Amino acid sequence: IEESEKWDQRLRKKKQTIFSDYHSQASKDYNRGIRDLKPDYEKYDKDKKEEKSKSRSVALYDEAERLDWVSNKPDKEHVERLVESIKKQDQRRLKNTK
RNA sequence: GAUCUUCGGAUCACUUUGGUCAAAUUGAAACGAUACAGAGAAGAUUAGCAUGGCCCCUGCACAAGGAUGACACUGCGACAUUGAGAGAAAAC
Ligand SMILES: [K+]
Ligand SMILES: [Mg+2]
Ligand SMILES: [Mg+2]
Repeated sequence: IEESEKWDQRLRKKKQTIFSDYHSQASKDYNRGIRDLKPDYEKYDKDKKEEKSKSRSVALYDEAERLDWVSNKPDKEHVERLVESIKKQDQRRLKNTK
């Protein structure tokens, strides 16, 4: 059944994936791009577990009056994958248009 | 110096310099000519009025003229891709 349920997910989206307006196109493009995302590397879990042991005050997930979220400077790999993803999307657009 | 005053002094008047810049090749403009093309509307000849502004010229002009003054008048991708097949690859 599990294989059929996987096919049920396929057919449900296949009839749901088959231009109307910009408002709906926004969400469709966004989650289509999300489908190509590969999250959850070794950075996030270490960040969650390490400074929480010495969390004297405020939480790492607290954002009511946090200040360090202004100065989040990412690493090389993340911005590299960003440029590569945007380049791939541009390639897809230019191969689709003509 | 003039006036008094009494030979102590008092009156009267009191600070310039119009500077596109020191006697003209090298800090007031704008070009002649020769050589090239060489006069708007989808055949041909040709009326014009406009639109745009780091383009102006003549004019006292918010008239009007200067070739309808001249130049300009186009053109592209917030396209989602799936619709499918095939050989591969890694995968139903
Ligand atoms: K004419
Ligand atoms: Mg005129
Ligand atoms: Mg004109």
